Amino acid sequence: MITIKKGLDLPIAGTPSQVISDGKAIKKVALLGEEYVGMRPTMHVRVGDEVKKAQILFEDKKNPGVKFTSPVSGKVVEINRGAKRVLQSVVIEVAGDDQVTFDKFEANQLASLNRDAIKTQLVESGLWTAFRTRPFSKVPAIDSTSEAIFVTAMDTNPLAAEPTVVINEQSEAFVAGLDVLSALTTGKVYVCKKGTSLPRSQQPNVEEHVFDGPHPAGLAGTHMHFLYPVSADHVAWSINYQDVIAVGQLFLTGELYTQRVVSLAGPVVNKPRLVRTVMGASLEQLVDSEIMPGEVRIISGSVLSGTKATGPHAYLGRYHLQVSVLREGRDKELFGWAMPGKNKFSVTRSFLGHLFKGQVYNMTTTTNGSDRSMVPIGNYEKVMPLDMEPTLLLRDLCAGDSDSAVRLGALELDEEDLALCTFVCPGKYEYGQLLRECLDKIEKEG
Amino acid sequence: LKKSVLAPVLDNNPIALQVLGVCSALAVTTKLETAFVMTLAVMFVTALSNFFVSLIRNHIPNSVRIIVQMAIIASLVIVVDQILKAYLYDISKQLSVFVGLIITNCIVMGRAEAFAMKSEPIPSFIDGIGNGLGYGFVLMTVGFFRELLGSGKLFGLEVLPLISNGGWYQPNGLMLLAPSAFFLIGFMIWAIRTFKPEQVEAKE
Amino acid sequence: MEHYISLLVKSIFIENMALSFFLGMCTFLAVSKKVKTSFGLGIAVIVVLTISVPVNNLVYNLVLKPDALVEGVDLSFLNFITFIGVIAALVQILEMILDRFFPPLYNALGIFLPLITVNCAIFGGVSFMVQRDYSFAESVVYGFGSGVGWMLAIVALAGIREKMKYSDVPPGLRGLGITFITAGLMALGFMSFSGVQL
Amino acid sequence: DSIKKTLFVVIALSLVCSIIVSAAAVGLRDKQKENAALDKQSKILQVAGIEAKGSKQIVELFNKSIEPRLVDFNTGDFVEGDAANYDQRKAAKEASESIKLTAEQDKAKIQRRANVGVVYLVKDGDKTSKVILPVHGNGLWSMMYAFVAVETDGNTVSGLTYYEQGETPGLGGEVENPAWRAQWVGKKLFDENHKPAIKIVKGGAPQGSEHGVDGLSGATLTSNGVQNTFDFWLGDMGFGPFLTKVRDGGL
Amino acid sequence: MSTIIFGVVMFTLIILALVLVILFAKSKLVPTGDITISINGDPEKAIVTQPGGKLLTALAGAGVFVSSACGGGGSCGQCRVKIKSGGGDILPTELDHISKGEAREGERLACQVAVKADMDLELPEEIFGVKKWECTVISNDNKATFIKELKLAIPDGESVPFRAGGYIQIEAPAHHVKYADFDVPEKYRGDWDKFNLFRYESKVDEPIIRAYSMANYPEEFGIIMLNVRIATPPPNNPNVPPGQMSSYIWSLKAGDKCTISGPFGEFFAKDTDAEMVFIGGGAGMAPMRSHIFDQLKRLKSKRKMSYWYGARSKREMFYVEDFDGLAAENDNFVWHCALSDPQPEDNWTGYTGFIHNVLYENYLKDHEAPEDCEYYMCGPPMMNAAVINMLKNLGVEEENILLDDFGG
Amino acid sequence: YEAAATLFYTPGLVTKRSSHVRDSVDLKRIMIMVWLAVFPAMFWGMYNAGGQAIAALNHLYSGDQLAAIVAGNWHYWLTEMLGGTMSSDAGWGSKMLLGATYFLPIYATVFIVGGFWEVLFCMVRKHEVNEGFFVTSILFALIVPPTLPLWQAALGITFGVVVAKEVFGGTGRNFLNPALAGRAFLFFAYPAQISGDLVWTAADGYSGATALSQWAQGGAGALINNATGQTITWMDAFIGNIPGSIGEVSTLALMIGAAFIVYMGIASWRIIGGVMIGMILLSTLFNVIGSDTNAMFNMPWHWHLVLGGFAFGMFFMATDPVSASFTNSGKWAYGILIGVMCVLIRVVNPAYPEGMMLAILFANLFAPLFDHVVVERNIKRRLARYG
Ligand SMILES: Cc1cc2nc3c(=O)[nH]c(=O)nc-3n(C[C@H](O)[C@H](O)[C@H](O)COP(=O)(O)OP(=O)(O)OC[C@H]3O[C@@H](n4cnc5c(N)ncnc54)[C@H](O)[C@@H]3O)c2cc1C
Ligand SMILES: CCCCCCCCCCCCO[C@@H]1O[C@H](CO)[C@@H](O[C@H]2O[C@H](CO)[C@@H](O)[C@H](O)[C@H]2O)[C@H](O)[C@H]1O
Ligand SMILES: Cc1cc2nc3c(=O)[nH]c(=O)nc-3n(C[C@H](O)[C@H](O)[C@H](O)CO)c2cc1C
Ligand code: FES
Ligand code: FES
Ligand SMILES: [Ca+2]
Repeated sequence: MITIKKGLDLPIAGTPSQVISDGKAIKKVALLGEEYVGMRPTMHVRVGDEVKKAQILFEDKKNPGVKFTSPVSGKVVEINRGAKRVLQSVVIEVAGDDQVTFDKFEANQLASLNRDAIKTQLVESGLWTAFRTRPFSKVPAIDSTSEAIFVTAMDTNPLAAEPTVVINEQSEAFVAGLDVLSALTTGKVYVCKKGTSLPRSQQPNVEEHVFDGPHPAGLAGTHMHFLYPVSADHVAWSINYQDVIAVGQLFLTGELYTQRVVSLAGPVVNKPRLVRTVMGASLEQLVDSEIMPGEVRIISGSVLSGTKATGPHAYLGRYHLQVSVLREGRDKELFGWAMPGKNKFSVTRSFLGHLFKGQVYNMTTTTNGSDRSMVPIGNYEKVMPLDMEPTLLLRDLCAGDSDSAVRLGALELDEEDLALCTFVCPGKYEYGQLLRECLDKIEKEG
Repeated sequence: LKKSVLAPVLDNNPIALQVLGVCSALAVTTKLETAFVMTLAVMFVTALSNFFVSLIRNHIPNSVRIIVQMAIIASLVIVVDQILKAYLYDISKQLSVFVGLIITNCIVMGRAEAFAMKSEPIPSFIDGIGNGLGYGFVLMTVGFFRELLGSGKLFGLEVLPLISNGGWYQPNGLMLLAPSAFFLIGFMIWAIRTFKPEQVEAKE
Repeated sequence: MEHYISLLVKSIFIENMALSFFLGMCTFLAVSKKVKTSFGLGIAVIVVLTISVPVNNLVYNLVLKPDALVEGVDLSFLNFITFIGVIAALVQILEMILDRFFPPLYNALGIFLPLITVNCAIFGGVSFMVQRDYSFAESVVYGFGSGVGWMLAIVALAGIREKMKYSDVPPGLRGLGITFITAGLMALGFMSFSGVQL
Repeated sequence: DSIKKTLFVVIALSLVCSIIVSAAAVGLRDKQKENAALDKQSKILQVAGIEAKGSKQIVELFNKSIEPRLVDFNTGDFVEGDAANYDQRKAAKEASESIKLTAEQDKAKIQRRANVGVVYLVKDGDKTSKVILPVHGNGLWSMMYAFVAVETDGNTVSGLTYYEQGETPGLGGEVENPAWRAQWVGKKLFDENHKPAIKIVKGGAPQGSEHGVDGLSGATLTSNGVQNTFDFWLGDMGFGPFLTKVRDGGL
Repeated sequence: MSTIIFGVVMFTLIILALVLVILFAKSKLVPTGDITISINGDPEKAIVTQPGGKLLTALAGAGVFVSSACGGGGSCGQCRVKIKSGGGDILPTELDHISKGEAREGERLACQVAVKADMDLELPEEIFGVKKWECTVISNDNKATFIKELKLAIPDGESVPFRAGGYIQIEAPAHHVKYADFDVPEKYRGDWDKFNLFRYESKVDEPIIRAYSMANYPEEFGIIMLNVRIATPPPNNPNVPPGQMSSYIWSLKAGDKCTISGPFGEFFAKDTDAEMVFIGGGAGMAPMRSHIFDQLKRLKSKRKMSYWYGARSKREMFYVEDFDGLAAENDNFVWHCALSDPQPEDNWTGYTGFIHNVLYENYLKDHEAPEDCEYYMCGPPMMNAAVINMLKNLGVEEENILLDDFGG
Repeated sequence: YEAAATLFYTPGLVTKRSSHVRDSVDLKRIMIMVWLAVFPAMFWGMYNAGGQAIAALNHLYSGDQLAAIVAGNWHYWLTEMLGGTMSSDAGWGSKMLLGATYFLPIYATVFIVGGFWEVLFCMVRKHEVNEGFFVTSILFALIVPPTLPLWQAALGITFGVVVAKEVFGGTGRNFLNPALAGRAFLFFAYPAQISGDLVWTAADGYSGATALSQWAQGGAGALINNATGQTITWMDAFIGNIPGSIGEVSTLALMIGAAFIVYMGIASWRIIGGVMIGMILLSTLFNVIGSDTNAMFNMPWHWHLVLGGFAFGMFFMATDPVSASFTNSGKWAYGILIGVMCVLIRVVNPAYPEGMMLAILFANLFAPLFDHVVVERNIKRRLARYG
């Protein structure tokens, strides 16, 4: 039992009810081209050309061999390109049920498979893009092998789902995916979970570790820091639990598994709950007639690290297992900075809201204040459980310093790991973007 | 001709650009008389040393080059010191250590290494004169400001009447202390690099 | 032990070689971008000063002191040349000893030795010693303390200049002007030990 | 054989440079000595009241009117020696001809007192009308040196001057202020009972007092130094017995 | 007078003691043994020289010369030496030119490496045959308003083996030059006299060295072909010394000879099935002609290719007949031109305007994938910057854009 | 008017990226909370200045001499005109008036000049005017004697703002304390209006020592108030009925004001505890070794706390987030060095009656070294794959 003591559990209105109910019919899916880190696509489809399930839509130039396949069958209707012809999404009208099928095995021989056979089947089916590597949070090369694979069987994000509710539905697929992963990994598999009981794989290669505390703890970065510290020499892969269910279903049935169970919740959702959906579903079609009237923001993922789902990016991400909707706040307040906050959340104790425990806050999307320089009153240390000096590393990221940030531990971090430091900043900085800048420079100077 | 003389005043200044020469500038600029005497001594020593190292530039042994150059520089500085203690005794008492520190002053040795070893005699005297001119520009500006605002006198002549002798001025105490010279040279560098942006350093 | 501790603490803090006496400000203000390089240069300065000051004390008291050689002679005009020659020769011999006998210590601190072959800090230390008429042990302690104070000052300046990666300095003040102003503020801080008569 | 060239060049250069250096340094030695002495001579002339300007006039008036002599601090009796070349500071430093003071005797924080001191008897004609006593004591930032001119009676003061003070230019360096120095003319060092009676009054001295002078304003820590200087030097370990002999007669 | 003798004696003796102790410490504490440098680790030939000196100096003494423009000081940074064991410390003066990659490959810059001990380095195999040559000038006719074509013929009829796009170092002794020496045909002598450039003059009194790029593919033998631009003083500051080497090459006529040294370069095309786009203008027509002619005639390549040129007027463009022949013999090749300020006499029926605008608007705007092609670029700085920015905005990677900078 | 309208109104903006919900705190609230915390100290300082001045005036002059003194100074006759009284039986209101006539002109001058320099720099560099100058101006106005000239306050705020802060980049981009740097400018430059016996009781013709200057001359027996004639008890220095700088005297009000900004998380309890630890250790060591000639060698640790500007500097000026150390392990060493240097300059330095700002400037010089030591100890863990 590793107990994380420094963190922050955001009190935000609209916690979902952990009951799975079917979702509204979806007629469009997409693959958001700007979420894959360091990708430059080679398109294998043209607007108006029919596709199948698990048919290649584009390919990578910087990562030769990694194929990004369609979630469902239908017709490509839109290929949105933004500024500098950067790919934004590939929208597919849902029609038909055709699909590309692969080889199917039994539950027994999943662990005795060949590593290269597993590699090629995952690459062809498109599930290879479920993996990401620390450092640099990139899809692994099809040639490389890792000595530690981290399965994330917990979810502590604000308004997140309950992994046990889902895994109790397909324990068979979860165990099959864990066997396949233990056959794929050179060293070990780390299933990171909470105290509750989960299905267990009978392999001596799979080890279950229990984590506990507020939420910096649900992130795979804390797990890697505490179980297998990563660097330029030691690289570790990370997959979530629904993708492991998908891997198990693939290797058991021979056909790609595209169904998901996401949590639709927020302050302005009429009835929060877990809703079934398909990979890459259209959020505007998923969440219509389900939000309160007014002006809201639809987010793909949590409020800490998500993507604003507007227009061409208004589809579910590949690595996001929830939707968050909350009202946009733009009111100018008379002395709002000087009002005693009965209804204002802060990690500081300068408002009256901290005196009332068990309170929930209907939070808008306003940035309380304006952009200013950093004055370290000590908010970053209160939300960083890792073994780093937060203020110095964040100043090294701000100052555009790559070597010093790498010495202070940038190679262990993702944009999700600095979301709380961005959250609690008085100067309204955003450290995920600066971390991605430094990591891009480090990838280049190699 | 003249441009080789006047380049170190602004375009390539010792104290402002080629950092060599800060130690005596921080110290002997309290009084304009000591600043002037230091300027003259540095000009004379640098010029004569460059001339002699140029005369013997070919026959200096590479193994003990530093000894052979320090011999000439230290002899010139020793002669200058023995002449100062005879005819200007008050100035030397306030210049006590920095008269001998002209040997380890960096201008005198940098001009002897970078120029005098590879140039003719007549241009080397001129190089020394020009570098001393820039040195003295800095010294005289800082000394003027410090002695005016800190003691109300210029070259020992009362200008702003102090309040102690029936006047209206109360002199500053920092202009006679350590930090004021740093600030004055920093703001002088700012003013110089405002008019000449080619000297502005790069962000990296 | 009461008298030698006083000299050490005095030379380190009450009269700092760099911020109180203004000796060596060229390398002080130039080689102080990194704490690593400043530490190495400070160690080299400590070593050279400790080896240099007592040897010059010996030479002075043996030859150059008035009436030391024969009665009625005063060879005190050779002070400058003798001191600078001893300092330069010691620096060169130390460079060669480190380069041939001990390659690691040479690659560590000998890299900075060509800079302090003729530095104002060491010559000023020897000059202050001949002024104050220290004994051999007092010269050793004074040299060690002066080197330690110089190292402390330059390491502090390097730490400040590394903290200042977050600053936004005007273009004309970028680099040398802001380093001058920083050293001025450091002297303003170091003026705490002004009245202590130790 | 490259050694011959470097040896020959180094020897020729050394001979030339050293001939020049030794010819310059030895030639100007007496000029340097005269320039060193004339400063103290001019200071003593200023303290004594004689007006002089220029090196020639200073030297002439000093050799005319001032006659230095030696005095034994213990008994206050003149000692035989070359007073013009006596170095009292080096004498006090050297252990053979100086005594150490205990903390209860060391009022002025000097810690060392020489045995024989020098005094400059001002004289017009054969008669001596004044005596100039050098006194010194520690201030706050440095040691302060003085020249007090005591009249023939042995009590009255005719002028004071600090030539070496080294304190803050406007708080405690006001010991070199002409007004504060003119405050001293007319005070009486000893009371009717032959004890030190010079007092530095904090707050200004009563108008017309004979024993008290004003203190420095903003500087009580270098007015303490002056008072301790005078208390020690007018005592038993200073010019006490000498001033007693002067008062009795036979200056 | 007594002190003068002691002063002289003591000064001399102290200086002797110091010098002699320095000499004794130097003689004993420096090995000064001879080192053998393995030019290439496996070949048995090696350089035996005293430890003192520099790597580039020892190499130049042994005859191997790298294409550096420094001569000491690391000005430009062309030298590349790969040592396995030798100079241990990597110097900050070369750390600017070396990244984290070659720091793991083990390379260094030649001027920075100092010979102190036995080292073994792996020079590139191609450096062995860099024999310098001296050849007679055949023709020096003016092919453009400010550009003249120079030709030299190699003895033994052996055109030095060099890939298309390489460059030679040509060097000359001192000379006195005036613009009344060389021939200027009337077509360009028009503007020449219109701005009376003959008022200029120059006198070089020291040897000089410059580099120039070849405009001939390997299969053409015996001849060395190149286009050289005159470095006419900028109208902003005219009184400055004119282009010394340019004016010298211009003053050169038939019959005289100069030194051509080294078949080395860096601007060589990559070989895939990726469409090629050649963007050149000004004096940079020479490497573009070299590349295109090589790819077409030598390799008989069929990959889709294009060539976009830039000139102020029709009188400035050249090799027109050659490129028409190439485009006629190979249908995949297609080339165009563009004039900034065309003239009335030429009766122009071609694209006019800046070449980046012309190329972007006409060709890549409708292209299904503007980032698939790979672009080769060489010319004036404004053309370079403009086309670089246009391609970046279109989305072409920096990998595809191979840029050659004349004097940068 | 629109430039000030940035202060009265919230900006009314939204978030653009990853953290779609932001914390409610900003820099404005932090700076205004630190500005409001020194109001009890400001008010008690004005009250104490007025009361000390009235007591000293009534001790020296009487009857017809008082009238000629109150008609000579505009502070006195302006109090008499506004409604107070300069007699010996004036209430608490006649003392706060006389204290305000001293404090408010200095605060106005400091605010105006510093704001001019700050607006000039932010205009030239095209930024927005920032808070955190409110704190600098109020602290500078509160750490100076009541009898300071206004041109000296202007020069000092100019030096503290331009050189120490604005030259480096602005708020949060400097390494030193602006208010203490300005106050140090006025102490070494013009040192007769900020030292001595005649600058701390704003009475015309009153020379009287403070308490860390009466202790150095004769010990705890020498602590007697000459204006009133009675001893300076411990509860006098704690409550604040002692002469000195304007807003430093009341340790009780300073504690009341600092407990708030320490509770809220704005001030550093680590730095405060470090200062207390260093002071207690060094003062107890001095009391243990002891001396005969030096009377400061026997001042207990609880007398060091209430005398001079120790509490003001420990609470409000040694807790500057930008000048201090950025590491939790470095903050302890920062505070310990501050307290140690303060006690050292108090005891073994004869020329300065206190060193609470020289200590803070020293620690400002040396804090980045502590941060460096800790981060270099942290890097060695990461290389061993245990961090
Ligand atoms: C790798 C490479 C390949 C090249 N290939 C070619 C090629 O194929 N064809 C070609 O024509 N050129 C080519 N060049 C360019 C050519 O080699 C030179 O850049 C230059 O044109 C000739 O050298 P130069 O001796 O005249 O230089 P310089 O004499 O140093 O420069 C001449 C010009 O510089 C100006 N100038 C110099 N100093 C100043 C000053 N202080 N103030 C004002 N103006 C000044 C002169 O007025 C004159 O216009 C190449 C350059 C490089 C680096
Ligand atoms: C609330 C903040 C934290 C509170 C922390 C409390 C820590 C207290 C530390 C106690 C240390 C010793 O406590 C302190 O000892 C010294 C010397 O021994 C005593 O000192 C006493 O004796 C000495 C020696 O004769 C005298 O010079 C001195 O004047 C007298 O007060 C102090 O009166 C006492 O306060
Ligand atoms: C607890 C706290 C204490 C502060 N103390 C000071 C101070 O003593 N002097 C000052 O000029 N600014 C002070 N500031 C304001 C701010 O920190 C100051 O501008 C920084 O030093 C950057 O300029 C303080 C701010 C906070 C939040
Ligand atoms: S003056 Fe000391 S180094 Fe140049
Ligand atoms: S050209 Fe400068 S290093 Fe080779
Ligand atoms: Ca002393």
